[PDB]
Amino acid sequence: VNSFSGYLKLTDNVYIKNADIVEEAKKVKPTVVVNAANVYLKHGGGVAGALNKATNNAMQVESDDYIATNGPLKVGGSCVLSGHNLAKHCLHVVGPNVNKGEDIQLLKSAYENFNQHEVLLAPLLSAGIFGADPIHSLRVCVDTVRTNVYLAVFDKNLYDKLVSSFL
Ligand SMILES: OC[C@H](CC1CC1)Nc1ncnc2[nH]ccc12
Ligand SMILES: [Cl-]
Repeated sequence: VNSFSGYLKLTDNVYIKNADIVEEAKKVKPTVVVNAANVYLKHGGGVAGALNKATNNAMQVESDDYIATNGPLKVGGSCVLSGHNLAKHCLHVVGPNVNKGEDIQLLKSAYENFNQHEVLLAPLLSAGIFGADPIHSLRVCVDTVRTNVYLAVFDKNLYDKLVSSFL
């Protein structure tokens, strides 16, 4: 039993809700919140900009030190950093950005990072400003993630389409 509330159950392990991931994280304080990161951990917009803003830029400060030490992530890769005031940990995961021409096949590799964590609050990877089809992202999530994932989402209209079209 966990403290996630109001989610629709899609499969044994995947749950979904129309919600603002910032507000969800602040309420639940999950062990792991997933950020929709880029390889430079530059948290400008979308989920990343919103999460970073909620940390008063502490996420960006920590991220800049991470990059200075380790260099950029790989598309499809991830790193674990602090969750600041939002969660114990933040798993920064880089899905392919279609608006940069990146290979959508890398979306499965991106979701594989979730399997290293028993429970996660997460957005749909590569959706929103990353330019992928969210119906596809949800399908890849369900077919790749085996741990317990709580998908937040932001767009109410999009949520209804994802539910009604789910196979
Ligand atoms: O595919 C991720 C999704 C995509 C379209 C809704 C823009 N973005 C978000 N999902 C959940 N919470 C969020 N908070 C801020 C942004 C955000
Ligand atoms: Cl977005």
